[PDB]
Amino acid sequence: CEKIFGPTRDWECYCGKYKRVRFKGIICERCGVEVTRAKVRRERMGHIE
Amino acid sequence: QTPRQRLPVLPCHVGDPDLWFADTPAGLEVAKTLCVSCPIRRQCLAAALQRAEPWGVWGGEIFDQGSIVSHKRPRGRPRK
Amino acid sequence: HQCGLPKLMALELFKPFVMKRLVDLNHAQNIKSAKRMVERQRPQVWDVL
Amino acid sequence: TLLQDQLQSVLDTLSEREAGVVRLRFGLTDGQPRTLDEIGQVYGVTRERIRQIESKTMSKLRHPSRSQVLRDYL
Amino acid sequence: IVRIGAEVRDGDILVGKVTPKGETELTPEERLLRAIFGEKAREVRDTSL
DNA sequence: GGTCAGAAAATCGGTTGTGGTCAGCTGCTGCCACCGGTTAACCTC
DNA sequence: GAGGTTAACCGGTGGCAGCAGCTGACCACAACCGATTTTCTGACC
Ligand code: SF4
Ligand SMILES: [Zn+2]
Repeated sequence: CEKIFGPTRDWECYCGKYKRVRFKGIICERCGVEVTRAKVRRERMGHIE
Repeated sequence: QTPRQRLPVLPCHVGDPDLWFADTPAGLEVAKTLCVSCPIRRQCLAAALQRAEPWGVWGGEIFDQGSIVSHKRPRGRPRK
Repeated sequence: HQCGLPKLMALELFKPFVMKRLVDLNHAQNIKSAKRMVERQRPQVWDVL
Repeated sequence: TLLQDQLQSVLDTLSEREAGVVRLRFGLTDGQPRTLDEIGQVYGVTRERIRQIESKTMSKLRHPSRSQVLRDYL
Repeated sequence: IVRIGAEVRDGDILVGKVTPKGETELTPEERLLRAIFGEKAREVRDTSL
């Protein structure tokens, strides 16, 4: 889930609107993800309830 | 010590580039004569012809907004 | 204190150093040109090396 | 990275009005380009004057005297 | 592919093959350089033997 | 044998204008994915 | 001996991409004119 474990491309939100480095740390209400690097898939934790 | 290509031989980029856009017909005459020693005046002149330059010295030749000039008239009344 | 070294190995070993030096001697004006010159093994690389 | 630095140097070799015109035209300062009349509005002249300045500046950049350092960056 | 009898050296092309890489997004700086130089978009990627 | 004055450049800058072209927007056009009802196939009350 | 059952097949929905027609933003260019400003020439006599 990209909404939990970050995006899959560098500063690429999921719908595709925000694709610029001027956007940074901005969660996108349409797709759900926060714009950042794809390196955060190395160290973003999730939990099961 | 360089052993590079003919870029210092290339008299386009020897000095100041703004000289090549001189706002004085005399002031660009040195620029136009400087490409008399240019190895590549044919292809450069051809490229400037086909790309429809708006300005400047090109192939050892100035260009108007559309095409080739003999040489620009200066400010004032043209003579007889 | 000395040891030998074959040139086809040492050229591969010292490749970024020789890239920097033969850019600084203007034998190749950019890094990609330096890399292609090293790959084609033009004779100036030994006197640089 | 060296391309970005060389681009900054050559962009700063020309004067500030056309420099900021190119920067706003291509988003080299923010990541977002502007319309021609938007740049004309934020500078102070009409968009056609802006277009003339832009075209002649693009030709000046296209000239080999400034394209020497960017001839083979592709 | 090369002709029969053509003497080769290190790293030369033996088979010329180029792959359809699709189209990716463009950096504005690459856009400016492509506008300056006037070249093909080069929508395919080379993988040559 | 000086002397304003006019004509005519160019040069930066508006202007108009207009024409087109394309980004996109969006209601039809039509096809495409679940959902389940039914219809001829298996085991012997 | 069809009763009851059964995998698959056979109507019947909502989703989505297309998609062609319709805006308006926005540029191309094109002239085109408009102050500016030199500056040369042109009669006065
Ligand atoms: S304008 Fe003339 S001198 Fe300058 S680079 Fe082109 S051909 Fe050479
Ligand atoms: Zn999104």
